[PDB]
Amino acid sequence: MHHHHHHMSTNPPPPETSNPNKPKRQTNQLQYLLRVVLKTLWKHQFAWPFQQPVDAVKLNLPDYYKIIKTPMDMGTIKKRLENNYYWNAQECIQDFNTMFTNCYIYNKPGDDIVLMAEALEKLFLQKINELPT
Ligand SMILES: COc1cc2c(c(OC)c1OC)-c1ccc(OC)c(=O)cc1[C@@H](NC(C)=O)CC2
Ligand code: NA
Repeated sequence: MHHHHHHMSTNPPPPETSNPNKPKRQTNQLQYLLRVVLKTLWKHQFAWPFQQPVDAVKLNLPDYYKIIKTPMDMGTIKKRLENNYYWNAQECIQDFNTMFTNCYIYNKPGDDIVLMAEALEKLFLQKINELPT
């Protein structure tokens, strides 16, 4: 009997950050999203949980990828912006929104991680209010 000791929880492959066949553009709005929005958030004291995919093995979180089927993180967004993966700013904004929403879904309103996400989301909304027209 193995008693399933080998069936450990693993991480899914991370989201795609490069695809030569996807339509992409560099727009002024996307350049602002990299240079101002992403760079500002990256340096925030609460950014660290969001700078890479959730590692279910390190964090002992066998349920995470059962609940969250569209994961997103800022490391992925950074690589997408640097690799010019996006066609327009709304595609990138959607990724930020997914990242925040995932955190609110998985956790509960009083939790420290949710206060961290809310602080980042506040700063995100401040910065995209000045998105170039
Ligand atoms: C045992 O230590 C940690 C364990 C976890 C997390 C975490 O980062 C704050 C830890 O600190 C290193 C954690 C990480 C990221 C999350 O989303 C980005 C999340 O939704 C949720 C979490 C954690 N949830 C809570 C309520 O903080 C659970 C897993
Ligand atoms: Na929740």
